[PDB]
Formats: sequence, structure tokens, C-alpha cells
Amino acid sequence: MRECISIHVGQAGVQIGNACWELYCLEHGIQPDGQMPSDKTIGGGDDSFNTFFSETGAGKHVPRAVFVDLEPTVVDEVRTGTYRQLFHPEQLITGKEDAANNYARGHYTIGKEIVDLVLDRIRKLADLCTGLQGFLIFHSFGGGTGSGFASLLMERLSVDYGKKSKLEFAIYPAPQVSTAVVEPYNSILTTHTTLEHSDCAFMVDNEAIYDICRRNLDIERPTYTNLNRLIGQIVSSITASLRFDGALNVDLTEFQTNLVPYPRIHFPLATYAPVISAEKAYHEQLSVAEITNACFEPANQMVKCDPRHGKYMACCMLYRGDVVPKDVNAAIATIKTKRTIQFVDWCPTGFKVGINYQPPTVVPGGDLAKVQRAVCMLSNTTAIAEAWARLDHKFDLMYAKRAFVHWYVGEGMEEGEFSEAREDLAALEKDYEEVGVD
Amino acid sequence: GNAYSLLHPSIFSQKGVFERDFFKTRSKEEISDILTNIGVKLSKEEFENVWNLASKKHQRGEVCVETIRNVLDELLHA
Amino acid sequence: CIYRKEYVPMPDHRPDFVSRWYSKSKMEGLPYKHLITHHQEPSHRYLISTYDDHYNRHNYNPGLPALRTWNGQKLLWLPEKSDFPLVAPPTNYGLLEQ
Amino acid sequence: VERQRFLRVLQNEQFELDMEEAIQKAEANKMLRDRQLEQEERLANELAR
Amino acid sequence: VYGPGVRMGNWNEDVYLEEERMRHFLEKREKGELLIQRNRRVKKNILRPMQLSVSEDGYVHYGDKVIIVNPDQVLGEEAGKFMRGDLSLCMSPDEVKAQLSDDLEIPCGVSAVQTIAPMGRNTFTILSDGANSCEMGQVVVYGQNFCLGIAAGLEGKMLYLTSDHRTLLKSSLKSGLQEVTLTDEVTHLNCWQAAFLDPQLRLEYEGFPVRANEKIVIYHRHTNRALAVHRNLFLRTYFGKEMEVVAHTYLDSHKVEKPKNQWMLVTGNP
Amino acid sequence: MREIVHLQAGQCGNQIGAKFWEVISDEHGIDPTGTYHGDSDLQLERINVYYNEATGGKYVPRAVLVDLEPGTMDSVRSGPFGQIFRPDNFVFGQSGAGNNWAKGHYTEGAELVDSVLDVVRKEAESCDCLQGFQLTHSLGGGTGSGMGTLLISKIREEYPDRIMNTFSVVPSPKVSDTVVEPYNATLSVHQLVENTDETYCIDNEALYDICFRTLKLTTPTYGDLNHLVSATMSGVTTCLRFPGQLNADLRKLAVNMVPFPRLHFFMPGFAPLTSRGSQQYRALTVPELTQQMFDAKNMMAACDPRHGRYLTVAAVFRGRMSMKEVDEQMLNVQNKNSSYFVEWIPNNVKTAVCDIPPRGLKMSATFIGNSTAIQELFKRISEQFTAMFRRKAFLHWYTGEGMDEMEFTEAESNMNDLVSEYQQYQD
Ligand SMILES: Nc1nc2c(ncn2[C@@H]2O[C@H](COP(=O)(O)OP(=O)(O)OP(=O)(O)O)[C@@H](O)[C@H]2O)c(=O)[nH]1
Ligand SMILES: Nc1nc2c(ncn2[C@@H]2O[C@H](COP(=O)(O)OP(=O)(O)OP(=O)(O)O)[C@@H](O)[C@H]2O)c(=O)[nH]1
Repeated sequence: MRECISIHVGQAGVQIGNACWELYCLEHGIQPDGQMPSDKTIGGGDDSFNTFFSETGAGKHVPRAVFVDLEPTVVDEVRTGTYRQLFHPEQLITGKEDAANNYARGHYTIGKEIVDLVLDRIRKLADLCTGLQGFLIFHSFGGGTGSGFASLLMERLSVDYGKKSKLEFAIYPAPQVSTAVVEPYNSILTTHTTLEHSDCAFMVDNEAIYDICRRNLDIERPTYTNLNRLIGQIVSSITASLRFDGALNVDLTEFQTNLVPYPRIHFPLATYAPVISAEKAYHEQLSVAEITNACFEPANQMVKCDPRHGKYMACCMLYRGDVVPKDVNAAIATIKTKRTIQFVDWCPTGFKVGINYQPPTVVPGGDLAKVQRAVCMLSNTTAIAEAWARLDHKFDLMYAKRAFVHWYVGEGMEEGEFSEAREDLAALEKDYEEVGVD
Repeated sequence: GNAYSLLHPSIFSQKGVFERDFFKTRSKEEISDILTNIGVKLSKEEFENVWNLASKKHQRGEVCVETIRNVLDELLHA
Repeated sequence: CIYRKEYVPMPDHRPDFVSRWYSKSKMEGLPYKHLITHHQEPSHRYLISTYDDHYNRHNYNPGLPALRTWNGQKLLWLPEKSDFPLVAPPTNYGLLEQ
Repeated sequence: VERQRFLRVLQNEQFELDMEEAIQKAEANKMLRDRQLEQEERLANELAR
Repeated sequence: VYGPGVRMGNWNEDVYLEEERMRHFLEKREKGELLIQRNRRVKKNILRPMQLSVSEDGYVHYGDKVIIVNPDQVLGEEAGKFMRGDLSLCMSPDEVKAQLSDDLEIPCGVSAVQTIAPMGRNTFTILSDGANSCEMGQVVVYGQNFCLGIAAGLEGKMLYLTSDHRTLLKSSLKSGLQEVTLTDEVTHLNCWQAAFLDPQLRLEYEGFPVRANEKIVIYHRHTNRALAVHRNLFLRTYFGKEMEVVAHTYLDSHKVEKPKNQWMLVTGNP
Repeated sequence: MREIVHLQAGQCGNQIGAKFWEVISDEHGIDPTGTYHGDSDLQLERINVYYNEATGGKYVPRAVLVDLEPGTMDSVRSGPFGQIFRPDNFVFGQSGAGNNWAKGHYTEGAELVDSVLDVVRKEAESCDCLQGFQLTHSLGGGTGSGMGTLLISKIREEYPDRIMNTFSVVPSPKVSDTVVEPYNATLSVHQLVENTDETYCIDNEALYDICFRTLKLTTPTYGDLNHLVSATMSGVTTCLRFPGQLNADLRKLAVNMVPFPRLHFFMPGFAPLTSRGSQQYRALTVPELTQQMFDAKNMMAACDPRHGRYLTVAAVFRGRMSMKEVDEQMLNVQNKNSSYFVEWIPNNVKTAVCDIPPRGLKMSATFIGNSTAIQELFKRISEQFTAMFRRKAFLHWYTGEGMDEMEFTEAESNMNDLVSEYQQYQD
């Protein structure tokens, strides 16, 4: 049937993995114990949770996700949390050693003796599954342990399972903020390894996420509780079609086909329009028109790219809530009449609509608004090549003065693989330029 | 009163009845008959209990038109 | 710690469903299907067959025979038949009951 | 189960929604117009007296 | 940008359209035609609280109105979703057909609910087989044939518990076992026999009066099976969720019948 | 006797057939459960053209539902009339479509055509003698286009002596949602042209205009749009089931509309569409329908034939009419626009009168049109095809499935041949 398996690598992906599952248990009303009230939804494990949880004859909802980590601090502490009884113990893949921000350590030193264990989980997750459309991979480009460890496993799961989708979600490196100077090393290393195997990589940047917080949400001092909630809301919206129906139902398989124009480049951008404070929701109104302007307002994107410096290829709007096609089709028609939005002449139509009736609900102790009409805007534009153009001119400087190489060559690596990534990258911009040229 | 009460006065104010009449002094049994005359039927037990509470809330102890109607709504809400 | 602080659960947060049902109600208009396209006055039965009327039923009984004489706009023989019979059991032959 | 669940609530709600607004507004208007007018006149006329 | 009182021309036209329908749906339902009026009246009849017979001798007599209950038993090995408490049998009508007609489905389903309060849905009148000239008020005897009837809130028509040898067309919905139904027809399939709790003492207790409020085992005369209720199998019906009730004999390791077919005859409390 | 078996294809056809069948059922007075309430004899007589008889007075529809995604027919089954549809007729797949034309045409179709062919031939043996078949789907409807093109191909050699009625909706010209939609349409239409005999052309945008024009309710439901097309589809079928001096056979009609084999694409037309005042402000007369019947605004199928001219016109009139008003009207209309027809064929009108009105309105009609207004349709899809095929965008999927651009070569060339054919016949 309609199910998938979620993957969360590194401590960077664990607390977002917690938050998403924390969010998920709300709309289904999952008690932290693992069971409903005396009302009956338990059985052979088949209801709205069957696509997400495994609430078998034992009656306990088992999330179909894997948390893999290499440092026991956070994973053991969350194992002392509140929903830990829901979580499977050795599914909470813990580790005793770190990768020291190094891709190779997580890819070579320790990943060998750990991937066999997690593959045992995946196959034993696979056998009970029925359709398993694909996977949900949550990671980070600047992965202290997320980067290297994910890269090997995605190689391993691609080779044995090359007939199903693999969905990638990672925080894009901050273009001007660098919490690590080895971060560019592993980040481009991950990209060149993943371009030929990753199906759909979705990125986001936290700086603009904060920028939203004190612009319209009016929060000058948020936390991960909010940040994880926003992205957890984002993945919830895309998975609402899996949970609920609508006027038309859409799936990740359609998303892949209708979003990626050509091979290699599979990196669109996501944006959520109704981002507003509860009071700013209270004394104003939400409708398709203004939110369409908002989601198409250049400053509402979480990635630092000016759409007027690029051009648009694909756009997907996922209207979750109470909407009618009449105003939507008229509103998007007005958008097509807009001159500033520059689609490429190659695509006359580039709009993928997914209508879902279900209103996006609030979360207890949350900061979101009371939304009746919401949309997730997935788009791909040429204004992103600057990010890799930003990456390389940092990288080329450091490479010539070959900083920190003694660390990497000391642990057994060499210059060739580093050399490979740049023309792999240099291929990307020229392809981006060539596709940019009509 | 303010121009708001002059430009938008209650129905009382068009024809010459005002707040001093509300706050003025009158007697127990007379208003009970008047309350029947104004079309509200009452019981004796309700009369005295209302009378007890009204004197308490007034902080002095008396009968005023506002006091009588206000405690009615209090009981009506109660 | 704030990590445990946001883990503090709370009851009475009931994930309802009613917004489903209103939104669903808006995407079909269930009773409207016989209400969108109904025309003129409601009528439970109106049907009858032309052969039955002209041949079997011998046409409209309550009609006045000489309902045709000098009229208004067309000051001549007119008001005879544009209405046509509609009444009486149309679908009541013996083979149905058997 | 979902089908049978679907039926009543759709029929149910429309019933109560229709009838409740039918009564609520109907009465809510009437006694207010009644009570405010009837009380004022009878109380205020004797105030003159 | 509109809606409350704008009285705009299209808003003018729209508000009418539904309104005559609101009148139209009004008069249709003002005739006592509303579905939930049907449901409430049927529920009103079904949920009518009854008055049970009170046994003065401690025994049971024909014509008595009793509630049949499977008592709560402390079983520590039924792993799964087991339902605690005393379970009383209750007729389970079909939800869809109950909406279409005020008359109960000619055959009716059976169920057991965690309810002890006397009511039309769980009150059963014990009756003779008809073939035996047993008078009303006569004590019931072990090994005798008889019928379990329920007046399901309907004046003049009487429902009798039924069961037949399981076929491929007639079986329990969940377990695929011999189903139990309620029919107004009087057949030999309506013959039932209460058995003493101890199988090793049934022959000793044959021909004896049956005491009030005690553990017994009931058997279908025509099929010779004990009435079974599944405290782990949930059925969804018109009032919510209850437990499956079938006719099958479950024996323990010692060939002794399980807690499942142990049934309580519940008489009125004086 | 002569009967029809229906096929429900594509995910639109799922909402199409659900609305279309209930339109038939309530018209024939059967309760949602299925126990017919005997009130009308002629519908009780002529129910065997579409419905067969189960036990206890239940009229089993002779339709087959096919899809891939469980949720759709589950919603259809959970509809008010799902109980009148058969789980036997619920054939489907265990795969998500991807809404790829080739997968449903080569990959997913392979393992499902066997079962569906068994179902239809069992249904074919269930009934005696068919006029033919009709299909509800979309030309731009990915899973429907993939299955339909396969099934219409196979049923051709199966029964090349029947009626291959087709009912497909044209996607919105301004936006197709699906970006590979013009590929799917071009793929489908290349198979449609040679395999079909009848085709209804329907577009959603014109329906939205009708919503704005006469419906005037701002926000309809897609089911209301389903209700409109089903009413039009019902009207043409009223000929067969109902008596009255009108020759009902589509073959009667088909030879009357079709001068040349390539003419398969036809546009519908419907009769009184009524607004708020006009349910009680309309003097219902045969004249006043006609200008509304012959209203470019009333036209709903593709576009205005004002840009072109009229090849064949055929309208079926439902209600208590007579031979003369349609006659003098037919005289009136040809007088109004004599040159707008073709000197090729005079007297290009084919009229039928159904004496049995519908339930709710008395004097109604339906129209089917074959005018020279389809050029805008496939000329539009032509530039779209040339645009993407210029740089073969979104092509790697079909090659991964096993398709090539070299197949696309004749599909447009066949389509280009149709461009001249419609042009040359008229211009
Ligand atoms: N995804 C995610 N990133 C965070 C969070 N908080 C801070 N970050 C940023 O995400 C990055 C985490 O990447 P890494 O340090 O490589 O994580 P890792 O590979 O799992 O291994 P560690 O070095 O032990 O953290 C840090 O550089 C932070 O700047 C969070 O909650 N989630
Ligand atoms: N059922 C339905 N279909 C719609 C609606 N609006 C537009 N459509 C179109 O009708 C077409 C026909 O559906 P199908 O033939 O079943 O399409 P499919 O093969 O499942 O795959 P897609 O065409 O890509 O959706 C779809 O492609 C939709 O684009 C609607 O409101 N309901």
C-alpha cells in the first residue's frame, strides 16, 4: 500500500526527527503510552497510521523511521524522553565514536561495521512493508556525522534497491555563516557523490528561517522548538496527501516526474505561504490571492536567492485546506499574467497543483497561526547556481593553500577525489548556465 | 451628562426621568405593587431575599431603581 | 531543561474531524444534484405516452369542446390545445403487476 | 465504517445547523424587542406618576 | 471581502436560492419525516428500560424476563485486547436498513455489551417450545427444550434467538463461525437447552430445576453447540462497538468448557 | 435485444461514471439501495438496454471500473450509489500511477489487460446482443489514456462490428497542470484517430464560463460539472430507452453525421440552462430554447465555431413537441446564417424528437456538433509539441520505460495530416 520509511542521520537530524514525529502523533491523537483511548483504531495495524505507524496486535503505534547517530549523548537522552516507549530501542541506532566533522571518518573508519546492522533493520522493515514507495532521508550538508555516514548508506540502499524513490532533505549550508571551515570540504564531497544516486534533494537555510521569525511571526528570539516545528510542518504538508485525500491526490512519484527537468539537477526549493502570527491571523483574513502573492514574494523564500536574478522552470503548489479551483485557477492565471515572474520559454505550463481538504491544525504550545487555507510551494529556479558559485570560490582558495589536508591525508585519503569534485561542480554551473541559455 | 448621553440618550431621557430618580429613596411594599404594575409577577420570599442582598451591595442599605433591577439580572443570570 | 520543557504533555487536546466534513460537503453539494437542474414547478409525476393519450385515452376529458373561437391577439379560433393532457395513471397496464 | 460514519454526520449537522439558527435568531430577536420596550414603558410611565 | 450583510446583487440572488430549499427541506421534515427523528424513535423504542422478573423461589419459570450475561472472569493468559466486565447479550440491528424503514430487519443480529441496566435491547422472555404443554410460571428443568425471545421494542411482533449449521453463505462476519440471529418465525432451530456447569455432574443434575443467578451452559437443541461470545473480537454496530456472539463449543485442556460459554441468567433485584 | 456495456476509465471517469450512473438511477427511480420503486413502465420496460437483473428487483449496472490507486474507487464505492456497483467490476492495480502514459500503456497495462478482458467478455456473454460500447475517460488523463488506448485497440479486433463510443475531456487550454500532458494527448490521439468511431470533446474552461454565465453560483463543485456532462450524456442516450418517433440508433445517427472516416471528433450542445428569475421568468416555448440552443454562449465543448463553419449539425429534442415547430425553426435558422454553412452539403441538419421529457423539466433537448472549430484545439497542441520536442524536455522517463522520440515523429505527422484534412475539407 501507500507507505515509506523515514531516515534520520546525525544528531542534526534527530531532534527534527523527534519534532516531526511529535507533530505527527498530534493530528492522529497518539497518546505517549502508545495506545488510543477505549475507542477502536487498533487491529492488523491498518488505519491512517498504517502509512506512518505500525500499530499491530500489540496495539502500539510503531513509527516506520530509523534514527541513526554516532554519539550516544542525545540519542540516549531522548531515549529517556516521553515517547521513547513508542520508539524501538535498537531502531534508535546509537554510536560510540564521532566522525569529527570529517566525511571520510563517517564514510570509511566506522561506517563499515555499522551499516550492516542498520541494513538488518531496513530489510526487516522492508519485509513487513507492502508498497513502500520510497524513503525519507533527513541529514545535513555540514554533517559532522550526517554527511559521511548518510553518503555510504545511500550508496548501499541505492545499489540493492534501485527501483524505488529516495527523498533527501538537508539544511543547506549558510552562504555567509560557517560553523565549520571543514564544512565546505564535506559538503561538496557529498554533492559529487550524491548527484548520480540521489533522487530528489531538498535544501533549506536557517538564516532566512530566522528572518521570517521576526518579520511576520515577530519572534526576535525563537529556538529549535519553533525551527523544527516549521520544517516539521513542511514535511507534514507534503505527507498530508499520504494521510488524507483531496480534490486530486498527488504522490512523490508524480513530484519527481513533474519537478526535475533533466538528470543530475534535482534540487528544487520549498516555501510555505501562510506564515503569520496568531494575532496577525486573528484580525485579518487568508485567501488564495494574497497568499499566492506571498508565496511568490521573493523575500518569503528560506534560501538566499533572488528569483529575478534567475528563471523559473517548475513550480508545485500543494493547497492543504478549504479551497476551490475557481479562485485558484483565476489567481494562478493572474500570476501567469505577471511579468516579473520569468518562467523559461521551454515550459508554457509549469504548475503542479495538489488540493487537500484538511486544514493545517495548530500544535499545543505552538507559535503558528490558525490556518484554514495553506499551500506548500515547491519550485525550481536558476537563481541557485550562485550558491555553488559561492561554494567554489571559497573552496578554490583553501584548496591551493591546502588547509587541513594533513588531517584528511593523515587518515588515509588523497587529493584526487578532492580534485574530482570541482569539475563535477564546474559541470553543474555550466549545465545550469547552458540550461539557463535558451 | 455628556453629549453622547445628550445626542444618544436612553429612552428614559427623552421624557424627563433621570439618575437621581434611580438613586432616590422609596419604600418596600409600594415598589412591589409597582413591580406588578410594570408587569412582573413576584413571590414574597423572592422579595425579601432580593431586598436583603440589595442593601448589602449598596454598601449603605437602601432601595434604588438601579439596585432593584441589577440584582434581578444577577438572579436572572444565577 | 527546555528539551524536557516542550515534552510536557497536556490532555483535552482532541484532534477533531468536523472540518473534514464541512470541506467535504463543499466539494459535492449532495442534495443539489436534483436541485441544480430542476426547472419550473416541482411535480412528482408528469409523464404519459402520446399513443396512450390520443388513441387509448381518447384525449383530454375536462377540456371544454368548443374551446376555440374569436380570441384576443389573434382574434380568431385559438384557445384549443397547447397545454395537452398530463393527468391519470400512465404506467398501469396489467403486465407490470403480474 | 467510514461510509456509514460519513452519512449521519453530514445529514445530522445540516439538521441542527438549519433548525438551531432557525430558532435561535427567531426567539433572540423577539423577546429583546419585547422585553426592552415593554419594561421601559411600564417602568418609565409610573416614574412620571 | 464580503458575506455578512453586503446585500450585493449576486449575494442577493444566491441567498434566495438555498432559502426556498430551506423552506422546502423544512416542510418535508415537519411531517415527522426526518431521519434522526426515525433514529431517535427507533432508539427510543430500543433503549426502553424494562422491568425484569424477580424469582421468589430462587428458580426460573417460563415467561420470565431475564438478562443473559457472560460474567467477568479473571483470565491472566488472554494476551491481546480482552474486554473486562460482565457482558450482556443485546440485539444488533443493521444501521443502514434502520434508516430506510421503521421496521426492524426481519432477521436481526446479536451482540454482547458491557451493560447490566434493564432495557428492551437486552431483556429476554423465556418461553416454552410450544410442543410441550408447559404452563406459564412453571419451573424450567435441566435438559429441557425452550426458546429465548426478545420483544425488540416492537408492539405485536416477537423476536426469537436463532442459529443454524454454518454454511458458506451464513457464517460469522469476523471469525467465520456459526452465526446467531433473531427471527420472528417459530422453528425447531429456536429450541435451546441449558446445561449444568459441571460436565461431570450433568447426568446427576438432569431433570432438576435451574437456580436463579448462577453459572450455566446453554446448548442449541438442533446443533448441540454452546453459545459463544468473543471478548477479543470487536463488532461495529449502530450504538458503537460490542463483542461477537456465535454458537461454538470451546473446551479447555480437560475437555471442560471455557469461561466463554458460561452465561448468567439475571433476574430482577427486589 | 440490443444493449450497451459501459467502461469507467481514468481518474476523472471515476467521478464521471459515479455521477453519470446516479443520474441514470434516480432518473429511472431506483433507490440508492437498489430496490426499484415501480412507478414508470417505459423505464421499467427499457431498463434492459443498460441494466441487468439481479435477485429481488435489483438493476445491476453493466459497467466496469478500472484504476490503479485504491483511494479513488474507495471514495467511489463509499459514494451514495457504491452498493449498486459491483466489487466484481472493481478491477485495479497495486501500483501508484506516476501518471505516466507509457507505464499504463506498456508497463502496468500488461498484467491488467488480461483480467479486464476476462471481465468484459464474461459481461459480453452475460448479455445477448450489443449495439456497442461507450467509455468515460480523458484524452489528457494519464492513467485513463494509457488504459483506454490499450483497451480500445484490443476490443477492436474482438468486436469490429459494434459501436466504439468514446467520451473524453479536453484539458484546460490555458493550463494543463500536468506539464507532460501535451505529450500524453499527442500519444493518445495518435491511437484515438484510427481506433474510435465517435468522440465527444469537452473542456473544463468552457464549463467554468457556463458557471459564470448562467449557473452564476461563483463556486460550484466538480461534481456539479460532472452533473452537467452526465446530463448531456444522458440526453443522447434518452433516444434508445425512450419511445417516440425518433430513430435512436447511433448508427442511424453516425451515418447522419459522418461523411468521411476521419470525422470522429464531435462537440455536444444542451438545452434550457436557466438562472434565478428565469425558472419562473421563462415562457418555455420551442422557439426560445433554439436561440439558446444555438447560443455560442451555450456552446460548452471546445471553443466558438464562429471562427470556422458548420459541417454537420444534429439535435435531439426531448419533450412534448411536434414536427412543425422544429421544421419552421429549421427554416428560420438556415435563413439566419446561410453562408456560414458549407455549399458542400445543404440541409446538413438531422433532427430527432423524444416525446418523453426529463424529470424536472418538460421541453428540453441535446445537440451534437461537428463544425470546423477543432483546428484551434490540435493547432494549439502542435506548438506545444514542437516547443518541448525542440529540446526533448522530460523525455528521459519514457526512454527509461522504453519509448523513443522516433515514435513521436509520425504521431505529430499523423496529427499534421489531420490539420490539413480539416483545413482542406473546409478551406
Ligand atoms: N539539522 C540540524 N542542525 C542543527 C541543529 N542545531 C544546530 N544545527 C546546525 O547543524 C549542524 C550539525 O552538523 P554536524 O555537526 O556535522 O552534526 P553530525 O554530523 O551529526 O555530528 P556532530 O559533529 O557530533 O554534530 C551544526 O553545524 C549546526 O550549525 C538542529 O537542531 N538540527
Ligand atoms: N476526477 C477528477 N479529474 C480531474 C479533475 N479536474 C481535472 N481532472 C483531470 O481529469 C484527468 C483524467 O483523470 P485520469 O484519466 O484518471 O488521469 P490519470 O491517468 O489517473 O493520471 P493524470 O492524468 O496525470 O492525473 C486528470 O488527468 C485530471 O487532470 C477533477 O476535479 N476530478
